[PDB]
Amino acid sequence: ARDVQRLLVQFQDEGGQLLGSPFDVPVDITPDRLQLVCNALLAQEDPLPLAFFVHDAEIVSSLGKTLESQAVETEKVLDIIYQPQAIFRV
Amino acid sequence: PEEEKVAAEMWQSYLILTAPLSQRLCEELRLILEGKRQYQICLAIDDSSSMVDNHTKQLAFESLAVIGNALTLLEVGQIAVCSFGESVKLLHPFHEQFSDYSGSQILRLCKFQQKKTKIAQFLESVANMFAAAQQLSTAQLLLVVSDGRGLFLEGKERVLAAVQAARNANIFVIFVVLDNPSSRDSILDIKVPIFKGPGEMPEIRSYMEEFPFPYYIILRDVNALPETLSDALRQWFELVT
Ligand SMILES: [Mg+2]
Repeated sequence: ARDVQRLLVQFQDEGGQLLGSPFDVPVDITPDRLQLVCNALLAQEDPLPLAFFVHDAEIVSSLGKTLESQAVETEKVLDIIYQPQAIFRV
Repeated sequence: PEEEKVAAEMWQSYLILTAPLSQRLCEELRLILEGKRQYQICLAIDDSSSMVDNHTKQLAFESLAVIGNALTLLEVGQIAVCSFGESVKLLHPFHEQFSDYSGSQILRLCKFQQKKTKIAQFLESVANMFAAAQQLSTAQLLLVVSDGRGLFLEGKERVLAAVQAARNANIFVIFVVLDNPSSRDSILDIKVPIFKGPGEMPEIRSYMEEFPFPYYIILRDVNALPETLSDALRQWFELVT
């Protein structure tokens, strides 16, 4: 319906373990929506809060915003690294 | 430049493997076709680097050898070959005859190193090429040989309109989806999320549910190409009559 960029994405651990199969995703996807897709793939009773990184740069507002600061090879499947958010002291 | 010998030798090795398949395809198409007009067929090769990532390079060359020679054996008409990716290249014109030397030339010029897969740009350009040849003389057929992945970088709305514009121009399009069984993920396993509502769980559909081409075949093994593609061409022939 829109002419925003879409591309293939693959979720994986910090340790490199892939999660699910690749996903076609609009480039303006938010970390909040990435969390919802990740909750589906993990299928846990209570989903952990997650942070998302592409090439060691965190996705804060949108995937497209983070990619604007990188020289990415668009033909390849983009790997997205997820990690649980920190728990702070006391 | 003289090292066209390398390309010619490579094409000859493809002809050795694909010769029986091309005859089976010719015969099966002949049986279907009897059941004065002239045919114009364009073969489009995806020259983007994802073909190397998805290991669909061999399937692409094998398919071109099978299809291009079967159409030549069948004496259907004029064959054009195009490559697309970052730009559109006409590798073989309609009015020139398609021979083994033509196949060697396509082999040398397709290195699958292009950094984009602009399928919408390709479709918008071929309409001018088809329309110019319709008036030079007919049923027109476009066969897209591609991995069918990463097709939405230009925007989904633009890609869908480009497919619709080819149909409105009376061009019949069949997408030949190359799917190597050795690859980690099949194109049937790629998924797409659909969101609705704040914080609500998204619906997980298959990526092929939004494939912008309604007429397609899935090719895992070139040995299945004669039986699968000839069955698919039934729809084109019936629409022409
Ligand atoms: Mg590609």
